Amino acid sequence: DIVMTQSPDSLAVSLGERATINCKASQSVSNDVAWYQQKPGQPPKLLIYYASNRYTGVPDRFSGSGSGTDFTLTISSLEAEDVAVYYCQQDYNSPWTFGGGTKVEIKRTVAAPEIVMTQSPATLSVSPGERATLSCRASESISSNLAWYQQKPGQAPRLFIYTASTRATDIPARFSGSGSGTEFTLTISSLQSEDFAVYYCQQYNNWPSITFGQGTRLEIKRTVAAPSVFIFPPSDEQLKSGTASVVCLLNNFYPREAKVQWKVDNALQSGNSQESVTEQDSKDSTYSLSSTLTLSKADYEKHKVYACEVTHQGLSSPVTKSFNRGE
Amino acid sequence: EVTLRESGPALVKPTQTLTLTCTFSGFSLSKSVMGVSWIRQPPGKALEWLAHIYWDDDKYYNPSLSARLTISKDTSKNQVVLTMTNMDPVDTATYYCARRGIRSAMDYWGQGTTVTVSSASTKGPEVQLVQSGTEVKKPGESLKISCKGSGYTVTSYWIGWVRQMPGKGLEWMGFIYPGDSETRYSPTFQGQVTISADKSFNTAFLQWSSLKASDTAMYYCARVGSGWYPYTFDIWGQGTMVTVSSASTKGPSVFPLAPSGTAALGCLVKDYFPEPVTVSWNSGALTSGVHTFPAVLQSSGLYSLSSVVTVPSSSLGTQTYICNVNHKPSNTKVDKKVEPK
Amino acid sequence: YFGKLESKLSVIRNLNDQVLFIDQGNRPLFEDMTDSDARDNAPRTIFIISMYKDSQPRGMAVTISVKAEKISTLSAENKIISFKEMNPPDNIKDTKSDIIFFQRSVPGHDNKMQFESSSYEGYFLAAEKERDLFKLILKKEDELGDRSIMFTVQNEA
Ligand SMILES: [Cl-]
Repeated sequence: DIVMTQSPDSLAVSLGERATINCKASQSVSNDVAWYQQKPGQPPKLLIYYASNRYTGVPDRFSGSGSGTDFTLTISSLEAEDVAVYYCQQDYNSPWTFGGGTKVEIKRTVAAPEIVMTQSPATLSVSPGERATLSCRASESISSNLAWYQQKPGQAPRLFIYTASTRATDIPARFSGSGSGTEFTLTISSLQSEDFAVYYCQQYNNWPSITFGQGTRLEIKRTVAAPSVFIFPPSDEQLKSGTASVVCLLNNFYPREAKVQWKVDNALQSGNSQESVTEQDSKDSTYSLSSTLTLSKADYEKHKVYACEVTHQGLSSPVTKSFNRGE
Repeated sequence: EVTLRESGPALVKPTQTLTLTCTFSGFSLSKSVMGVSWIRQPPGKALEWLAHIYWDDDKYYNPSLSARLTISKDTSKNQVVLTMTNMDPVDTATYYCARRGIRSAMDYWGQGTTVTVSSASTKGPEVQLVQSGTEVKKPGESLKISCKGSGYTVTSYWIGWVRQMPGKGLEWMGFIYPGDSETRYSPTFQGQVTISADKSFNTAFLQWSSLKASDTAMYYCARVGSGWYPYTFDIWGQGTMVTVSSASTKGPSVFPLAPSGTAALGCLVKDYFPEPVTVSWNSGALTSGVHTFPAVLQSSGLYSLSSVVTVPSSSLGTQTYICNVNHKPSNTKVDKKVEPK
Repeated sequence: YFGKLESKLSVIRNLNDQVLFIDQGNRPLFEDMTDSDARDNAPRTIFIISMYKDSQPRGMAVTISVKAEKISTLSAENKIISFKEMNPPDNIKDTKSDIIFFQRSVPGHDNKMQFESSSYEGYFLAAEKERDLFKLILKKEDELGDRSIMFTVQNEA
């Protein structure tokens, strides 16, 4: 089939200005191209036929040009009523085909510089049953035009507070927002397990010009817990692939800060490992970390001692776990 | 004056046949050189020409749909009928009849009739936004994602699009008023994306003409409150995950993390693309002490993940441990027994 | 331009004969109440409808207000319903205003009133159900003319 390609997808031109829109046919279509205008809730309306012929009753500001492959629709002086989607169509060969459309918009007056929202601290460690105080600062006065959203891992944000101090639908009384002008606070009293999440503030002082803060993550404070360290040599199955992965597990620790060092025959490994950390555990409030050292089989076979050294607040001195290849 | 008017069922069940009628005035099919076409407009897609009729039974069909299409004329009636066989949800669209006049272009069009091809009702009448599925694309490809509203007057509330880069915050991209397609782009996203809507289908869209790897993010659509919670985002869609990468689909290699009070064992799910992969232990029977880690993206462009379990050291040798790995994108399912070497 | 001519205490009922009322977070709702219940639930159910003289009749120009601790006026800015903390001004400059609504009788429907936003032509106040609760919104109604645009206004001195 012939493919009609329209560009751009959207065009913004100031009122009384010239709007030019393009259509490229994938094969020659001679001059058998039409242009249509479409507005919401309405069918397409014919503007141009045979590339350049203005349909009866169509204003003189619309004109069409092109032959063979490249086609153009021009609005000489954009009017408010010209805001619509414009489609090209070819009649040269069956099946008759249409382009994807170009939306034409009015170029708006350049918006005032965005209000910057600053949230503090970036992370908050607080105990269940205690009180958390989340801060929000606006770069200029936003009156009471502020909202608070909570966001849990793998979920969309949810509105908690609107107009700086009013709670949304089914928001517990323990949540309380306050502030006006420039300084804002979200206070969460008697913290429950479900309250630990990321919280974003959003200003809407002069909507549509909205901005969000970068958020504050609220994590469970619990007693220091040293990790249980385990080292895993590569399997023989993997070795056949010409690659060797060595895995180091740091199981159920607290706080999140942990450091892993890889050593191959006492040579410190740098830039050849990757790690990932789990979300805070729902039962014990701990973290776990997994680090993988990648080596070619040839490098793996050339060495003997494989070690991962672990530094954590819960350990008085680093914990090393190792194996000798072959043993 | 010349008018075309279409009529037909709003709803058609899958596999059933759709029958649409075009009643026209101001010209005769038999006594003229004019013709009548059927053209559909799927929400968020190009206009698609289906079938054309000229007197006397000179019928033309879209080659891709010919098998399911029948354009006809009742010899008496001022009507053109379309029958479309074996209806599928992909056939959901606004169906128009249009007149091909003396200028060869479609000079007159009907008001349009929306046709919905749906199995049955599932989820409602709650206020919600439902976004289209996970997207995995190559750089330079174009992409259009959707957000369908239901349980409220979708036409009458602004919908916003929000970007969330991995591990980052919320960035407002733009708003759209579905009733009239009025748009308000963020200065950051103005000219980078196009926001649009299909009023009849209560759907808003976000699109890119040429994707970049830096477009990799979670995209949310959200309703802007009116009356209650004005100007806030009061309702959110579940999000559409978009991945832009030059990497190609590849199922993982599953490797044991062979064990040694407490013992640790696991599986290494290596070199797959794209995300996600699901990992289970003992067909769901083992959950206590399990840690399935976030995947890491390697320099190769492939992901790698590990799933570990801490078990009683006495259980090894007696208790069997299997990790069940499923990578739906490549249709790779692996059950790997993990035992002391 | 507009100039305040008088205010009036009023109970606004929707098509289901439910009373409009504003709570703590300026949240408009519709509830089944008798007029005595509405007087008893004042000042959440009693609206101050200020009538204005218009330099261009379209026809009855009205602002709709409610007194909590302070006075808040019904606004239609950006096609969004909100109650801004302010008093209906004695005089408004332009022919269009976010707070000005044209109140008219609904043709062929004895005593029913419709409120068109002066800022957005063809956009009327209407009532929609949000699963269980009925709520107030702005909606384009010159094509649909939904029954939900029909309100009755009862005086309460
Ligand atoms: Cl028009």
